[PDB]
Amino acid sequence: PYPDPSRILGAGCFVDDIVKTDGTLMIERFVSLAIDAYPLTKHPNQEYADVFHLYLQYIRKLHDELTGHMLDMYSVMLTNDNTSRYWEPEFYEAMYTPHTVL
Amino acid sequence: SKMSDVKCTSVVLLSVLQQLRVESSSKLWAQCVQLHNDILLAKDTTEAFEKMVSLLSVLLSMQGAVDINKLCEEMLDN
Amino acid sequence: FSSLPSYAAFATAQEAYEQAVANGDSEVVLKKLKKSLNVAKSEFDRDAAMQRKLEKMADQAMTQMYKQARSEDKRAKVTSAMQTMLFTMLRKLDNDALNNIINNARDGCVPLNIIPLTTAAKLMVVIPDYNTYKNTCDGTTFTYASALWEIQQVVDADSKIVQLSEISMDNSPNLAWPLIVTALRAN
Amino acid sequence: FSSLPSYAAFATAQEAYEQAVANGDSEVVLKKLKKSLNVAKSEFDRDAAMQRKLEKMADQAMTQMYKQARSEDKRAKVTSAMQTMLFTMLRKLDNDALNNIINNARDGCVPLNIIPLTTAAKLMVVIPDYNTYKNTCDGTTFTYASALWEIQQVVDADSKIVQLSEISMDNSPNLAWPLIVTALRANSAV
Amino acid sequence: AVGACVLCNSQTSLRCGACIRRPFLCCKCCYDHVISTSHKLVLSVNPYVCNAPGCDVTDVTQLYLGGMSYYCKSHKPPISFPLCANGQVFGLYKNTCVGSDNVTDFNAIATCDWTNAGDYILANTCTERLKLFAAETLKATEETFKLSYGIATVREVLSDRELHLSWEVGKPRPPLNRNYVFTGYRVTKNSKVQIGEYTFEKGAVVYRGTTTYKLNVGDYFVLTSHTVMPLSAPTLVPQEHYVRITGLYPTLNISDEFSSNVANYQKVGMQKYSTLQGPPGTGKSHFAIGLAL
RNA sequence: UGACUGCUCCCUAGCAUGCUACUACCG
RNA sequence: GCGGUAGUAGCAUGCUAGGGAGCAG
Ligand SMILES: [Zn+2]
Ligand SMILES: [Zn+2]
Ligand SMILES: [Zn+2]
Repeated sequence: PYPDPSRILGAGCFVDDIVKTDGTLMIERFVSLAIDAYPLTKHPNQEYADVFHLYLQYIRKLHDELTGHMLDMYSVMLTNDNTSRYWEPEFYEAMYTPHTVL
Repeated sequence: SKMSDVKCTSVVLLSVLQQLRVESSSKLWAQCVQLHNDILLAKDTTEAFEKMVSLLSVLLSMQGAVDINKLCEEMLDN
Repeated sequence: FSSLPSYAAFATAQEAYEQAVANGDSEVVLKKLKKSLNVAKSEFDRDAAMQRKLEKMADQAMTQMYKQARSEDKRAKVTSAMQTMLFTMLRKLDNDALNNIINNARDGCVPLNIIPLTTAAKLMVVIPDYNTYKNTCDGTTFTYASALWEIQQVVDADSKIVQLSEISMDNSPNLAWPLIVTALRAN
Repeated sequence: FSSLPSYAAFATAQEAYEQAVANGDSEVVLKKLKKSLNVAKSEFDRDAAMQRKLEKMADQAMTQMYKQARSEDKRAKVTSAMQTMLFTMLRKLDNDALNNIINNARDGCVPLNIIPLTTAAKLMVVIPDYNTYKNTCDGTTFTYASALWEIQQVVDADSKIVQLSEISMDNSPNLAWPLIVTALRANSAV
Repeated sequence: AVGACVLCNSQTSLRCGACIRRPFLCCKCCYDHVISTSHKLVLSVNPYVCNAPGCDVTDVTQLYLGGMSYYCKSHKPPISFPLCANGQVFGLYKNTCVGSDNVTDFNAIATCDWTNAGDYILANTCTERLKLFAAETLKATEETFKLSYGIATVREVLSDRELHLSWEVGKPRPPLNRNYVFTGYRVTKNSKVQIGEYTFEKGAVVYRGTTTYKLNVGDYFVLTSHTVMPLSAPTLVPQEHYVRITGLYPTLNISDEFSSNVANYQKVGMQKYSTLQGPPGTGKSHFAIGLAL
């Protein structure tokens, strides 16, 4: 199954609450939204896969922003251990393959 | 790209108008809500612009409200 | 993790046992050395992971507190943030009617009601100086919001009607200036 | 964790055994040292584990009983609030008209929809527009539900006072129209 | 939340739990605030206290940072590291901190009852911002020791300017003149009601009328005070004399009725700040108008 | 002012089971 | 010489409890 791309983009761009117009505070919203939008990469039309790719790039940008933006004024140093899984397609491809985890 | 921009601007304008306690006047709030809901359903980009002018006139015709000149000198609106 | 006494003890035991074994020796010495070595090795190996878990947990806690503080800060500047954002997008739109009315309001000529769209209905503005009247009103027609309007009434701060012929360069500065023009939208 | 009952015996045995070892005696004393210290640590093990289990059990019990007490306090206060609300709303029943219509019933039961219709003292009317207004509450006194009511106040959607002299056909488009009219029962209840 | 400790030049989220203005002290700065005196309680974005239900620990020196929370000593899940350790207190800006050489600024002047002359002595032996902290703490102590006296009230009324007055329960009374304006409020059953401004000096209680009043039963008069907010701008501006009379709108005529005005006019021409020491009759009557013209 | 269900992702705490490892006791 | 037992550490698996978020009718 795949949803309407307009619904996913509208969920991305229009939020209730003000604290959700700062992606670094909630990165787990976009992970779920990209989980919902994965099967759009097999569609013959080309923008449909571009939605999923755009979500992955935005997730990576948000993570980089958080790490640098926190290392700068403070002095806390962040690590990128098992975090890169969220901007590669293999984490999302496993949710539509019959093997039932968690 | 010239239509989604005006829809986003209309959403922001309605939020700004709501922040200024406009819904304490039923007629003005009803007119503003009607205009905002009509802009988002538009299909061509001329009716949306005239409705945008009408909606912005509501914010401009409030003397105290905001400072047009300071908000125009902050490397913002010309 | 090379800043704990356990590491020092384990390193000294490792060096001593390694030197003794490389020199070559019997079985009892090896057994005693390993029985005195393994306890120190376990002592080191426990803290080697406990310290890592403590450090990562502290980092996560500082992250969470920074996020909470930033959200609390952000939810307290919404009015100014929204106004600045709105005027930035209004710049980026780049429309002639919007620019016209924004400049007019910035110089002092603001409306008094909602701008109508029909070929009818009344519009009222305030003109505070003679220069704005010179720019906008020329003749008997009115140009506002990239449109054309027809003047039908002029009212002063004293609410007395002023005819159009009266307003002139030197003939004006004896009047209550915040005039109120009421016009209708020309076809 | 340092003054356990077996701690004294364990520490004294360890000290004596290590003093014997430092004395440089034969291997038999070393074997006795090893056996005694092994059994001493073995017996200290359960004495150090069971106590730690028991303390956590006791702490969990304390937490559960505290939360039970808090729940009971909240129940008491909600009971008081409900009682107060009921006894406060009791005091407006108009116990003469209600009694007059209850006694007329053949067994004491009456529909609930006719109690406000025959015993209420105040009436509220919401009017969409002027055409509906001039057909329902025109003038200063009107009739509804086989009773006579007289107007007492008129407000608008913004809750501001409106005088009947300006509710006209010409002045209609200048009002927040969801008007609310308040009246009193004339000759009967208020 | 995020304020500023400036002596150590350290942004902070911490503050002393039991102190004058909830003052802001950085990690090491809060540390030597809590070891040089007794202030064993701090406040952060969230307050430090054991989070198990029913537990109670005011102290911070023995709390631990557990599973995204804080736990304690008497009730101890100790899978953590201590909050107070290694010359610092856990919080943000735990790395970008400097410390204080003068350890006893707060420990000296924020630890007394804010009434000795030593407070003002040290306040004058301060910096601009340190003396700002001083002045704000003087206003705070003024209000916090004014809110420790009674509230006058008229319960049965007499003829105006000669009434009766009972006061409060056990509290003392402040000085007597019109220094303290008795501007309170009236209570009908639960709310506050228009009262006016009054002043009690002579007592049979003779009042002075800042306004004409019709006093009713119970009317209460007392100064109800808020707290002065922190200020964001310096008091005095640093002394920098002007290059020229650039940027001025000069005049042609010269004041003559005032015989000491022209040189001082030129001074204002190139003086940035101007204070003098004078009784009545020192230009306060006419020199202001002289500059105005 | 915020209903009833269903599914999924993330973080922490506890319990149970299994794997490996280090000492010690017993035969 | 092999096994059993008692603690200790790391790792994995499934449930329960708490919190944050996403979609659908
Ligand atoms: Zn303090
Ligand atoms: Zn400091
Ligand atoms: Zn506790």
